[PDB]
Parts: sequence; structure tokens; C-alpha cells
Amino acid sequence: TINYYKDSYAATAGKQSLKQDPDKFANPVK
Amino acid sequence: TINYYKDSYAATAGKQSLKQDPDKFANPVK
Amino acid sequence: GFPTELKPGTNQFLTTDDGVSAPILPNFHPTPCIHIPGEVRNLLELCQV
Amino acid sequence: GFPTELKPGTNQFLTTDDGVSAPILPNFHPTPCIHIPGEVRNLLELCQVETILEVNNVPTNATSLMERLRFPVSAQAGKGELCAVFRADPGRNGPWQSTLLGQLCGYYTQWSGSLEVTFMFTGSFMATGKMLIAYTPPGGPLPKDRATAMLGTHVIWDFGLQSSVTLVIPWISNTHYRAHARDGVFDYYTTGLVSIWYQTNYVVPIGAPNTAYIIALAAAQKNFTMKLCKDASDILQTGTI
Amino acid sequence: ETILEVNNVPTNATSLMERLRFPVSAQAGKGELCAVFRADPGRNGPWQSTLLGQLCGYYTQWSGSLEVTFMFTGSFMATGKMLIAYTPPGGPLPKDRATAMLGTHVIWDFGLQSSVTLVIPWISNTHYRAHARDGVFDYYTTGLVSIWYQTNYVVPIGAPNTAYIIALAAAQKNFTMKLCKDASDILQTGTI
Amino acid sequence: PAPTGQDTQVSSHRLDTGKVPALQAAEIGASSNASDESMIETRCVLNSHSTAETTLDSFFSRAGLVGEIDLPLKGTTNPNGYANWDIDITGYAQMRRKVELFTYMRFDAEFTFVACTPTGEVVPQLLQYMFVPPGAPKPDSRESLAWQTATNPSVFVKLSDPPAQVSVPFMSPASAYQWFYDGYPTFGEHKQEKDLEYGACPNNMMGTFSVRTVGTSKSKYPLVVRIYMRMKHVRAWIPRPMRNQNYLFKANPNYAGNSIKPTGTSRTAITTL
Amino acid sequence: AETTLDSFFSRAGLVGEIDLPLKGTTNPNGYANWDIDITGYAQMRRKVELFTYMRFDAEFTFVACTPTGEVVPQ
Amino acid sequence: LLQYMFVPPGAPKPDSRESLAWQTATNPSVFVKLSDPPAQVSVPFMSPASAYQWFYDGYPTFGEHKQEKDLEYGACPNNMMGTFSVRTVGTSKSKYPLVVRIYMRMKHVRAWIPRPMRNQNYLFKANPNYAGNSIKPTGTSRTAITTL
Amino acid sequence: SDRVAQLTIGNSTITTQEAANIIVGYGEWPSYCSDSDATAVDKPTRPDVSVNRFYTLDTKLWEKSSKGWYWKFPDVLTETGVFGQNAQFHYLYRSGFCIHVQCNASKFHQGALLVAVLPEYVIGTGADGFELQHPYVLDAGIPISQLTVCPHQWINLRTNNCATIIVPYINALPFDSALNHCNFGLLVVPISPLDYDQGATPVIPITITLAPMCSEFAGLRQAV
Amino acid sequence: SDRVAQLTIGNSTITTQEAANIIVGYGEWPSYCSDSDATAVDKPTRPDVSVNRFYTLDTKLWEKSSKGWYWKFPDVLTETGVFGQNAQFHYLYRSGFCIHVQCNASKFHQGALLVAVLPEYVIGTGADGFELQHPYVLDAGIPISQLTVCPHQWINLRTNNCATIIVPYINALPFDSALNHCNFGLLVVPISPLDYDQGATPVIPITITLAPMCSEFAGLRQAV
Ligand SMILES: CCCCCCCCCCCCC/C=C\[C@H](O)[C@H](N)CO
Ligand SMILES: CCCCCCCCCCCCC/C=C\[C@H](O)[C@H](N)CO
Repeated sequence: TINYYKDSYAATAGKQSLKQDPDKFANPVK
Repeated sequence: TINYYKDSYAATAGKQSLKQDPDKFANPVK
Repeated sequence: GFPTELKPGTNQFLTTDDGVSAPILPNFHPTPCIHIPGEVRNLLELCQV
Repeated sequence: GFPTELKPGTNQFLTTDDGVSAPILPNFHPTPCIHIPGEVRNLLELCQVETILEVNNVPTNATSLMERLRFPVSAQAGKGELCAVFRADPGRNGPWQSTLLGQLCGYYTQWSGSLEVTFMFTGSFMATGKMLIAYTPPGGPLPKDRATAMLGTHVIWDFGLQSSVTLVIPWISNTHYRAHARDGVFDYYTTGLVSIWYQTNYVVPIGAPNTAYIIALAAAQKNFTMKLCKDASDILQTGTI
Repeated sequence: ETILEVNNVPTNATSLMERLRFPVSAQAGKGELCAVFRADPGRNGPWQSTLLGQLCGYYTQWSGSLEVTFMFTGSFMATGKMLIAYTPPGGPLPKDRATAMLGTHVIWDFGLQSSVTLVIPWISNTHYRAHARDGVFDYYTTGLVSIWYQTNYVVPIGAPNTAYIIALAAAQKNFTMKLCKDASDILQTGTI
Repeated sequence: PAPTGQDTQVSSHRLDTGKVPALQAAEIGASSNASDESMIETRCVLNSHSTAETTLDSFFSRAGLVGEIDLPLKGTTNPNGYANWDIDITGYAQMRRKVELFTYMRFDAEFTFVACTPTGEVVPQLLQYMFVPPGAPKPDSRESLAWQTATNPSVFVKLSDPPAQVSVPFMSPASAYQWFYDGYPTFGEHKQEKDLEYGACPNNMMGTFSVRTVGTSKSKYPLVVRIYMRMKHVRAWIPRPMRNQNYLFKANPNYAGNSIKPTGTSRTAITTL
Repeated sequence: AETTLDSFFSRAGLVGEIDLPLKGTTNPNGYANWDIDITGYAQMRRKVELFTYMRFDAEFTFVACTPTGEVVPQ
Repeated sequence: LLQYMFVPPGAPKPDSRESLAWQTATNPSVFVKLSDPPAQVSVPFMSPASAYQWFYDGYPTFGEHKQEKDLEYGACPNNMMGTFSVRTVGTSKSKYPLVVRIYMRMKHVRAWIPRPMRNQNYLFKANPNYAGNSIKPTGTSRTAITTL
Repeated sequence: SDRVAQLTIGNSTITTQEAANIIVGYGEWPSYCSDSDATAVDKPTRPDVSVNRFYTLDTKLWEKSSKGWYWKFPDVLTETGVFGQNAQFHYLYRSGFCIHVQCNASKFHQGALLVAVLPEYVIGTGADGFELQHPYVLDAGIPISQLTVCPHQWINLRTNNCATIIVPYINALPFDSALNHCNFGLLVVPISPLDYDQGATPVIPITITLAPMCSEFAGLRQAV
Repeated sequence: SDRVAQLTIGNSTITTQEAANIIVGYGEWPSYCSDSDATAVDKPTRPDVSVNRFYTLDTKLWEKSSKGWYWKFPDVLTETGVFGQNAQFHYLYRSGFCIHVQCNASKFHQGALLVAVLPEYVIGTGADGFELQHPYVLDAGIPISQLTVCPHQWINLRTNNCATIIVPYINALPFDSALNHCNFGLLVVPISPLDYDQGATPVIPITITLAPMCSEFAGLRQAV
């Protein structure tokens, strides 16, 4: 993220973290 | 190469590496 | 903000210039490149045939 | 020189921006600052000072404008009569508009915290009695009798040497913050109601006055916070000054 | 997995629910055909009714293996077997079962376990495929899917003669998409 | 982690009784688990396809139209050079269908305003965009006293300059925005009138947008303003099925009951392509 | 952090107005003199009058245009 | 004022000046004015194949190639990258005729398998067709071989 | 082993001999409000055993031409049991839910149901539930074929006769009112129509049973 | 555990939920020709995946008065698939076989089949098979009651609905021609006749599926 002001919500989107949890919706079986 | 964004394909052309393989087309004899 | 100055070369489109531009597709990854025989790395390589 | 590019945000004058500008007086030194008592470092410091609340905001004429600061109390037939009710919404127009907390809260959209209302008795020394003050959370309408009002959180006030009691309105809500309540859709943020009921009577011997008055002071607790600064809803001018 | 609309024949308002299943009954045991469709997620057709099909419309190119699951919802005493075949690109629609059995296929047996899954492996010449459409863009067609009677649909006396099958489709663990674009459908007819 | 797609391992034929990857029971409610290397004979493939374009930020950080304001010279809408626009996103289908896939979202914003004449020509003119939070005094004319913007943020810009843009934080009292609200906003009896407030969530009403041409008398050009919105730092929860039929009203799932249409296309027979 | 003095006062507000008409009686000679005062408008005055003594710097911004809002080279 | 919109294959193509597809909810778009310096963007490599090819000896469909398919001889789907859309932002007709010129520059270039260069004039796009009746030598000509 | 099942909580018990395992909604068991999530200042009440038990709501019949039914939560229980009494005597409410759907037939019947839970079910145009008018678009303009993205189960008459779903508290606020907001709605739609030949029993009732889990209340006042 | 079964080879898969285990012919899995057994001097070709897969041949009906059917191997596959093309383009051939017979009915049907493999089935006096005329003497002067000495399985309609046999290469030569010699013949005879009461489904088809294993070819020439 690149920022030029004093507020964190004025920065760029940046690069997220590649994580997946496909079992939350596909395999919710106890 | 000089880059100002998060994407590598937005950079400058830069300076390549000077290598030649003239024997590939001129002397392909086994 | 930071005070700057403009030199007499602005707003011109120079064809041979090497510059940086804003990408249109964020986070794009191209198709991988397989090995293809017969690669040219210099126009002088095929100037001796 | 250095090649640059212009982003689509130039030449705009944004009022809330924080920026650097060229000074007009080079090498200027201001007058030294001496110690002056009574410095404020936060608008929340003076949001916890009790101020008079206008529960009895009935009258309107010029000569009786002072009667809005207190409401009367006298002897009844001992049937648990009602005294006064109002809504405990600091930002909504009403009795709370006369306090410093109410005026300051108009500058901020959302608030959160616990309030506190203090009642003081200003009768003769020989007059005694007890009152019940109840706070009905949202959802329940105005109580129709004391036996229905006693269900919510309440405090019993006893007249005596200590002439003041404080009813604390705890922060009970579903959301973390509340916007200012108003009639219509924005009633979703209503905080509740406050009622005052006679407990036993207002007893007074012979030779003493039959009517007394109560003064109510309101303030905020130590967890009171506000955010999202805006402009007030009232403009105090009718043209050029 | 989401419900797939293989039987997208009807159109009227009162029978719009009949598109979610296709019927199955007893025949003369000659290897009759049941239903066919194209296995192109992005191309308009049966796949347009799934979440995978709708999401894929937002991305130009995709790659990976698909998976279609069939569930039998008949009586307990009805038994039978079916053959499901997937014809890779190049071969036209099979004219009979003996021609369809050449491609990759699975034999489904009715029983206690009422569901079988046919996996459509990623078989292609290019690393990615664009969305297929009629005309030049048929170059990216994935193939066809067919369902054939194996032996029969056998049922004793006192039990129903017609049953239905429900098909659910999804994607495998190597499914990827790229080159975000806008959808081809706009859900407004003026100002809202 | 999942930086790339999964590989494929070498497999061979299997003829054994008791283990059946193919047969399943979808009545349980869980997706399949049989893979390619367990139903056909596969080879070894080293997958290196990136999955970075399908993230929430990669899918929502694109600008879209959400607003339209007209300031005509002769007409009936805003003939006084000022306009008031309540902040809503549900005004246009392309963005609405995208954002309605989920139930709760939490995000910042970047707003860009483009202004020009109805014919597309650019003329020298000055304006003032004013953000009016709920409970603030809303202007009622071109010379209203509320335009002093003593506390409310405001922007002064010209048509000939590049379009102005600002960054916007998350201002909801709740923990996230919600596009669906199954309930009513008041403790009333809900006889008939309250039904017009069905689904009206007070946590989504963020304020009002005000625009005027800076001046005392009437201007000389008709003007149009377009508001574009872009999302960043996006989080989502609880996805729901996507929209099927056309839209009719803002903040309402109403649909045309007499004209109901299937999701996709149709064919003649099930045994023929 | 939003209720501090800087967070409450560091917002721009109108304090002045100058007219330079072509035909009229106020300033028909193309020049004007304006004494520096803040008490000319209610929104800012009510805000600043909450206290008795203040000590602060300032940042002044001047916006100029024709009475109709049009921008001309001058 | 204008609006350049990049339409990938399969996206809705606009059909008028006020088309609903101009909301550019997902497709990249650029707003710019004539009086401003010319706009420019950077573009990645979007082919499904490993490289672009300017010659394709074959057909793109499994058909029978009777006569109609011969109009698709050499049509490579791996080179059709999309559509470019331009309009003047407004409701009514504009007041000036306009012309747009598109310039292209290459970077990070790799090449394979060189072939002999072109000799005759061009006739059609994506077609090596040439005028058969008017065939010309590569260079210039002289009168005799023993004289310069 | 996942064919017999017994679920007990409070002072009620449910048994079934043909089950289809148990679906946990979004892979999270219900829990209490943590000290960091809370916003109230008054200590809440947790009646525990007196409000966490199985309740039977009503019985609906399955016909060969039925469309479907849906219910709303927690609107159904506001007039039933100690849970109802506490709901109207308090302003803030939170809880989880365990839902059990029962429908049994013989071996010569056929048909299938789709049991699913859809949070924030806004309906476009009590404890007994309503009947859908346009089941294809879920009465809200969304196709039913994509409903499986929500926690769901199937009732296949040849395989099982029951479905179980466990749903935690789903909302953007730690506490909310139970008389003005419905967190989710339960849907039961017949995808494959019921069929049988004449002479078999033609009545195939469907009954709904459910039980709150980990309830909490705050903000005492008069009953409303 | 030997009641469900899945057999996969190449790019085809077969599933069954009522099996009767698997019979391995003469207790030997198919294998390749060892270097000591070989006699040819040219290196053979092993197409592997392209010729080792399940093929479905034809469907025959089971009637209350049927006699029986028999097939010949590898004569059936010489005009089917890549196995057929390679058989006519090569002179020497060897392979194993895995054979699967499917026949299913309801619970109210009855009857039994005898599935067996008999090497070198010389017949006394294509891919669709033939029908026996004198099933008692196997059309070759030998009683059928002793057929069980060969690798065999039963199809009892009350117990199972399928039979599986794995047969290696059986011959006195390491390689042989596929167009002039039939190594073995498959027999399917109804010992107990089919029976049902009127109203049940009267069509009970029988279908044959099989797959070569570990094939080899040599001696390339023109197609014959
Ligand atoms: C220069 C001032 C302009 C800034 C004004 C924009 C700030 C507020 C934007 C709100 C962001 C979107 C969230 C709003 C709520 C929901 O989208 C809708 N009300 C849906 O009901
Ligand atoms: C602001 C949007 C404008 C960007 C549009 C340009 C992006 C795509 C350019 C493609 C690059 C050249 C490669 C294209 C294919 C081949 O050149 C030709 N089709 C030859 O057949």
C-alpha cells in the first residue's frame, strides 16, 4: 500500500493474501 | 527497468542482454 | 504541497520515448510460455544466412 | 526534468484537506504565551458538566420564559399520581435542547455512552416525601400507571438532608452507535422514556408552604463519545449582519 | 453443487418448475437415448442456471475440470442401470450407444447410494479456453454429454412407472478464471 | 494457502471391491470428493495458474456509474440551479447485480464526479459539491445560508479542470452494510402505512449530496453531473443466489409478476441439441 | 480523536464577501477595501464564540468568479 | 469529452450513444478531453495460446469445409482480442466532427521462426492475397548483364 | 454409523432410524457474546434449560400438486413457551437454532424435498407459515436452482426421512430485537412431485421441530 | 464389504452396489510375455491406454423360455475400436480379459444364470453372439452339469445382479493370430427359468461388458 496522507483509508487497494477455505460452504458436514 | 505501479507489465522496456546464437540458423548441420 | 516547475518539454507525444503508463488490468497473470524451437534474440543472427 | 503524471484530482479546493501553503511573513516570531488558567484540550472535557434541563417547556410568552427551568410538586390523594415525562434523546429536539451536551451533540452525527440526570429538591425543611423515577427501554410505550412503570430500571428518591439524587441512564442498545433520532423512519434510534411518579405523598405541617419545585441537571458519563462531525441544524441570522 | 437445467424445454408460466428434472421409465431394452447437452459452462444453454455458469460470465477465459452429479428420486423397489458418456471435441453426437461407449464414460447402478458423479476431465489443446459461441468461436467447444439406457427400468406390481433424475454441477479443485469483464445481460429496461 | 491451482498425480487402473469413490449420496448436502485421478487414468501435470484475479478486491475495485444529476435551464426538475440527491447505490443494474451477490459488506470508497453540458461540450463554469450528513441543514435554493459549509465537507471545482475525486471512509453505525433487511424499522403496529417501510434499514441511509453553480443569478449553460464509485478494502459475508428477473424499484426486490421468464435459453426437445 | 480542538476547528468556512460591479454605488472604480473581521457570518461565529481566548494560525483561500458563476480571463 | 471502452470478447457491445452498456461496471474505460494531452494505457498479453501467430495454416472448426468455411481459412481465434468502443459523452448530438488515431508500441518482445519478407502489395486484412495479373520483381532491372 | 440418530437438549429427545448426517451451518457452532463484542452495560439473563428445548409448531400436508412453504425465525416462537414470554419482556435477543424436519412414507412412494435456510429473506410481490405463489423465483426474483449455496439438505423418500440443520446467530449486531427483525427463513420446496398408485395411504404429513440454543436476553421492561 | 464394487481401467469406469466378489481365473493375473518365452525377433507394440478399456457389445433379452447364448473371444472386438484396428494391422496378438455381465430385476422376480468361461470351445453339429440349440449337451456332446469345473459365477436375482471374471492368456504358444483362433468362449445359460406374475415389468435385458488387459501386437503388415 502507498499512502501520502495521515489517514489509512486514503491509501491504495494493495495486494491481498491468497487464502481459501472451500470447505466452509462445500463440506459443512459434522 | 523503472516501475511506479504494482504490475510488472507497466514498466519500461529497459536494456536487454547482448547474446547471439548465429549457428542456429546458419550451421544446423549434425 | 511540494513546489515544482515545468520545463519546456511537456505535453508532447514522442514516438520513440520509453515511459511508464497506467495498467488497465489489475492483478493479471499471462499464459505460461512453453519451449518453442527457433528463437531469435538479435536481427544480426539471421543477417549471416 | 523529472517526468511526472497528473492524477484526476487536481485543481480542486477541498475544505477539510490538510495541506502546506506558502507563508506570507518570512522570519516572524509570535508573542510569547503566558499561563492562562482554564485550558480546554478536548470537547469531551466539558461534555461532563451538569447543566439545567428544561423538563417543563410548556410556556412560551416573554414574561414567563423563566418558568421553564422547574416543575411543581404538591400534595395529592396518595394514589400514585404522575408528575412529568419526557424522552431521553440528547440529539432530538425537546427538553434536552437547553443543555450544553444537547447543543454540542448537534455538531456530531453519532454518539454512544451513558447519560445521567440529577434532581434537586428546593422546598422547605419540614416537607418530606418520596418519588419514583423510571426509565423505560425502547419498545415499551409510555406507562399508564406506576405498577406498569416499575418493571424497568428505576430508583426511589427520598427527601432528606441530602437533597439530590442521580438517575443513571445506562447505555442499552442493539448497535454500537446511534444516530440522531427524529420522527418517522429515524425513530429506530429512540433511547426510551423517563417518568416520575409519586411514591407516598408530599407531607407538610401547619404553617409551611404547600407547593415546591424541582430542578433537574443532566450530563454524560465517562464513556461518552461522538464522531462524524457535521454542521448544526440552526442558523442564527436572518440576512446580512 | 447447484441444480442444472438439462430439461429446459418448457416455457410457460405454470410449468416453469418442470425444467429441473427429466423423466425416466421402462422401455423395450434396445439401448434408447435419454438426454443430451453441451458441456460448455459459458455458452448459453443448460449451464446458464447454475452459480458456476453465472459467475463464469464475468470472466473471459477459464480452465479446469468440471463435475456433474446425478441423483435418482424413484421408489425403493425400482432398479436399473444407465450409461453416461462424454464425447471430446471433434466427434459429432453419437447415433447409438455402441458409438458413444468409445469415449470416457461411467456406468451408474441404482441402489442404496442414489448418487453418482461423472467427472469431465480437462482435455484441451490450449492452456485456456474462451467462451464458446456459434460461428468462429466454436473452436473452444468442450464436447457433448449423453445418457443411455443400459438394461432397463424394472419395477414390480403396485409401484410407479415413471421416475425423475436431478443433476447437480460444480467445478474441481484446479478451476481458475481470469480477464474480468462485464456480463452480457442487463437487468433493466429503462429508469428504475 | 492457495496461490495456484492444484496439480494432478499419476494414477493407474484399480479393480477392487469395497471402496467406491464414484457412488455418492447427495441427500447429505455436501459437494463431491471424487477427483480426476480416481475415476479415469491420468498423468502428471504441474499447474501454475494464478488465482489472484478472483479475490474480492480484484473483483470489486472497478469504477461504476451510480448517479445522475440534471441542472437544466428550462424545465421542471431543478430550474433553480441547485439539486439534492440522496446517496443510494441501487439505482443502476450493472453495479447492483454485482454488489447484491452477498448480504453484508464492509468497504471504503473513491468517488469521481464528471461534469459536462448535455451535448458533451465543456464550458467554463464553477460549482460546489456539498456532503450533507443526516441531521444537517439541507439547502433549499441557490443562495441558501447553509452553503457556508462551516463544518460539512465541500469541494469547489471547474468544468475545464480534470474531474474531482475524494476518498470516503466507512460510516455505518453497524458492523457492515446490508442490502437486505427482513423487518421493520419502528416498533409500530404495521397496519398498512408501515409496509411502505418494509426493508427500510436506517443503517444504510448515509446522507445527502448537494450541488449548485456558484453565483447569485442564473447561469448560462445547462449542466449534467455523473457520479462514479469504486470499492477498496472489501470484505463480504454470506453469499446468496444471484438476481434473475428485471428490476422495478430502488431498494425493493419487486418483480413483474405477469411477465416471468426463465433464467437461460430454451430448446425444442431434450434429445436434440 | 475526533473531538480534539484541531479536529473540530480545522475546517474551512466563509468569512468574507467582496463585490466589484460595473454599474452601481459600492465599488465602481475597480478597487475595494475590507477590514479583517471574522464575526460577519453566523456559522463560523457561533463555533468560534464558544471560548473566550484562542491562539491559532490560519490558512486563507480566495475564490473569484463572475456574479453568474462564469470564469473569464482577468 | 469522450469515452474509450475496451470490450472483451463475449461482453455486451454498445449499439447507440445512450446504450445501457456504457455504465462500464467491469470493463475498463477512459474519460478524456480533446484539449488535454493524448491519453495512453499499458496493455498485457491476453492470449490463451503461448504467443500470437500471424499465420494459421488451417481452419477453426471441425466442419466439412465445403465452400463457406473457406472464408474462415486462416481465421485464428487466438488473435481476436476484443472490440474498441468510442462515443461522445452526452444525450444529444455533438457540434463537431471528430477523428481518433490509435498508435501502438511494443515492449518485452520475443520472436520465433523467421520467414521471408513480403514482396507484393497488400489487398485484404488477415489474408496473403495478391494481385495475380500484376506481378512485379523484388528489385529494379537493367538492360544487359554485362553492363552496369 | 450415520443412519441412526438421537438428539437431546433440555427435557426433550428426538430419535430417528434413517438419518442423513448433520449439517452445521457455515461450520460454526452457536456460542455466547464475547466481552469484546458486547455493547450493553447491563448483565443479560440466560434462562438455559427453560428456553432451550424442542418445540413442535404445526403440521402441513404434502399433496401431488403442492408448491412449497416457508417460515420465519424467530417470529414463530414469540407466542410459545417461556421463550415467547421472555422475548416480549426483553428488548435485546440473541440465540442459535437447531431445526429438524420430519416426513416419512412407505417404500412404494416417491418424491424429493429441498430443505434450506436463507438469511434475510426479503419477500417481494406467524407460527403456521405461508405458501409460496411463484416457487420458481422464490417469490423474490432469484432462481431456486442456486439455493444450494445456502445450508441445505434433501429428503429423498427412498433414502431417508429427516433433515437436520444447525444455524448460529447471523446478524451484523451483537444483539437485536426479536419483534421487528427476522434473522432467517426456512424453506421446504418439493422438487420432484409425490407419486403413488391408488390403494396406498394418500396422506403424507410434514411436521417441523426446532430448538433454540444458547439464548440470551437483556433490557427488561413491560410486556409488549 | 464385498457388496459394493468399482472397477476402472483406461478411461472407463463400472460401478455396482450388489456384487458377488471377483473370480480370478486359475489364480493368475494377466502379465506380459517374458524374455524366455518369446520367439519373435521384432519389438512388439503395447498401445496400453488406447486398447485397455471397457467395451459394451450388445443387449440380449431374457424370456421365460430362453435357452442360452455364447460368445467367442477375441472375435467380438476385431471390428470395434483401436483394438480392432490393431488386430487387423498385426499378425501376432496376446492379451488378457476382464469380463462383466449385468442383469438386474426387482425383488418379485426369480431366476438364476450360469456364467462360465470354457477355453477352446469347439462347436459340433460375430459380436452379437449365438443361441444354443441343445443346451443340455453344450452343443458339443458334454453335459452342462460339469461346467462348474471351469471358472464360473452365478447370477441369483435375489442375491446379486452381476458377475466378474478375470481370465489371463490361455494358449500353448506365446503369440497367436487373432483372426484365425478363438482362445475361449463365454457361456450364459438360464438354469432356473425366469418367473413373475402379470403386472410386473416383463423386459429383463442382459448386457455384456469386457476389457482387454496387457495387450501386445507384433508383425506389422497391411490391413487384412
Ligand atoms: C464530496 C462529498 C461526496 C461524498 C459522498 C459519498 C459518501 C457516502 C457514500 C456511501 C457509500 C455507499 C453506502 C451507502 C449505502 C447503501 O449503498 C445504500 N443506501 C443501499 O441501501
Ligand atoms: C482503453 C482500452 C484500449 C485497449 C485495447 C487494446 C488491447 C488489445 C490489443 C491487442 C494487441 C495486439 C494483438 C492482437 C491481435 C493481432 O494483432 C491481430 N488480431 C492479428 O490477427
